[PDB]
Amino acid sequence: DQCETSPCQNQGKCKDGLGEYTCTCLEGFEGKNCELFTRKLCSLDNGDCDQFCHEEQNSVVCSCARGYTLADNGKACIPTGPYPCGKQTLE
Amino acid sequence: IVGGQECKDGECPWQALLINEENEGFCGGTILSEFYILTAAHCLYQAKRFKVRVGDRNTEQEEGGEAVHEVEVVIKHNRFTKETYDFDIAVLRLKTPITFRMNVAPACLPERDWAESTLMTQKTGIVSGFGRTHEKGRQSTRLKMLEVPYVDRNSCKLSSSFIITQNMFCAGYDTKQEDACQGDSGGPHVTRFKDTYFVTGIVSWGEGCARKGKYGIYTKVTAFLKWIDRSMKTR
Ligand SMILES: N=C(N)c1cccc(-c2cccc([C@H](CCCNc3ccncc3)C(=O)O)c2)c1
Ligand SMILES: [Ca+2]
Ligand SMILES: [Ca+2]
Repeated sequence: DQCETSPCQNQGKCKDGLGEYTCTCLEGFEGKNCELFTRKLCSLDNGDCDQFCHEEQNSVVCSCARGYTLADNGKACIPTGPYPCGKQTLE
Repeated sequence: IVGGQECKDGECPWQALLINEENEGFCGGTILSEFYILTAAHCLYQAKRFKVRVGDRNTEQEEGGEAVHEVEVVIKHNRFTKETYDFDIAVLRLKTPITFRMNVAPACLPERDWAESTLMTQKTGIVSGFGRTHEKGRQSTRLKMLEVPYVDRNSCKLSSSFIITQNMFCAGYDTKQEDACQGDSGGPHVTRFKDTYFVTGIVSWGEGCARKGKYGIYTKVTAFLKWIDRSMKTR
């Protein structure tokens, strides 16, 4: 019955749990009912990039200011040397 | 700086200071790297001989922790216009490499397209310096900073008695008693994104300081990002 309503979207799979349904999202959809896109362009949250963001074929590509290397996840920027730019100083 | 407040330690580390023959600071700058300093072109004509002092945070007392560097070379924008102050940007290549440390660190240079959409569209920016604390007053003892709201070109231009070229932008308040001032010129205008500070403007000029109806004018660094990298790939 929980799934009688088929609350899932984008071809997700409803799976009634203990006392609540569940949606097992397809590739690229998320949220309780797979009603959200996991893919976001630079317009939304900077595409999740820590610094520079740009699209290339409808796909986000992050980059960092010199003195930084892009994290393996393709979003974060990691300061290579001791005093990276743009950061206030500690100690 | 008129209004605002004094920078806390290691808070405005990309602040350089051009000192004249009398070791009197006369302009600000922005540390771009261990060798290059961003400044205004017009500042290149307000001292017969100048050096660059970084790490300095109180001009009166020699706390230390600072350093004076000799300018190896000066790269001014070949289009600088003394009457309008257009193309008011410069880069000075130091003779000795700055040794980054607490209070001495560089500010990031953004990517052109991204800056215009993600930074220049922000509500405010940060300008700092040892300039004057009032139009008539004297230069401050310690390094100061100020959060200045970005102003729209139209409003900016309608308020100016001088032409506002596209190589310029406004920032500050209409009547709120806060703004940059003489001595802050050449200094940094920074915009923060996810806790990283990116060079967004150079203190160029203004009609007075904190004057009702008017704002401060800065050099749109985005128009010169390609120019800067060029300058920065020198001797
Ligand atoms: N409020 C600010 N944001 C601001 C910031 C830095 C400097 C000044 C300022 C204040 C008073 C007098 C002068 C003069 C500048 C003389 C050239 N004036 C112009 C005006 C229009 N186009 C080109 C040049 C000075 O340098 O002493 C500069 C104002
Ligand atoms: Ca159930
Ligand atoms: Ca000092």
